Amino acid sequence: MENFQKVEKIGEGTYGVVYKARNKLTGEVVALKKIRTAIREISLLKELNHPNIVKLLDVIHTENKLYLVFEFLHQDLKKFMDASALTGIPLPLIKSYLFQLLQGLAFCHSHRVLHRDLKPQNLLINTEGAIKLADFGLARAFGVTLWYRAPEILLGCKYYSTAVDIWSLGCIFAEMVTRRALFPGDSEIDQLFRIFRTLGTPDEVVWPGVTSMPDYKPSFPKWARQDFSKVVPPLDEDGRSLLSQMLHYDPNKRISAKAALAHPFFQDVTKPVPHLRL
Ligand SMILES: CCn1cnc2c(Nc3cccc(Cl)c3)nc(N[C@@H]3CCCC[C@@H]3N)nc21
Repeated sequence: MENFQKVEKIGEGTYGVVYKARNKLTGEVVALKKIRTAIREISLLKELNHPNIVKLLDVIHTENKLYLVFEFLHQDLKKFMDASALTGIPLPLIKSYLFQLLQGLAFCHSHRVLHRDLKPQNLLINTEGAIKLADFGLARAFGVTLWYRAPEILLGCKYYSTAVDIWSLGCIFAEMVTRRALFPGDSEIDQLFRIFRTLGTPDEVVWPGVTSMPDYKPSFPKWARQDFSKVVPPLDEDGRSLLSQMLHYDPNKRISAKAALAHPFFQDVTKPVPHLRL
């Protein structure tokens, strides 16, 4: 830690406190995360290299405490969404952000790395219009907002697939468009029933095997499904189609990141500049 200076606290991440730090030998400004089997597997994440993934620079194990050194970005998507809530993020920028996030997820999924806990606070942005995913692979290597959790997680499935990340990103997409969280649960059951009240209570027809899930209860409220045009207005039918595919209940059938990239919603994608106030 004497290898850094002006070490300054940004705030709480998922696994510990994130600091902004300046490296001694290089003058590099980095993000240093102090975390409250895992060493080798986190170390392997130093090999991931993609424009839409926050680079993991170094892993430091000292005094039985783990420090992860990452590339530094200046803002998260939560802050940007809050700053933009008056006016809304323009559609072309939502589109660009979604496209980029999908490309990051396509890459990680193709290397068998899941996120498992995507949320606007782990999506980081810069002045050039890039958005990047922070924390891939940490949940598996290591072994609180529920708002983005997939229904198979809430129903107690033990085996996690890449579909959980698509669900979370769909929730984020909806939130960028409406300005409000899609399923802001206050408890695990409230999270599940908010999903249920919007998308309808799942059944064997739309989700084979759901009623044998660990936490499934045959006494679960039987709500009808609502229309997407009620859920994410005034999003156009391309965007509503893609979101419907990202929020399919059956994880085997939820759209993949690769397939989502091909959706007609992205035919006119561009890369706008955000106006960031730093
Ligand atoms: C470890 C990867 N990593 C790289 N750059 C960051 C980073 N930059 C940042 C700097 C100023 C304001 C904001 Cl909003 C974010 N912030 C976080 N995490 C924060 C945890 C506290 C709340 C804000 C952020 N979510 N991690 C970063």
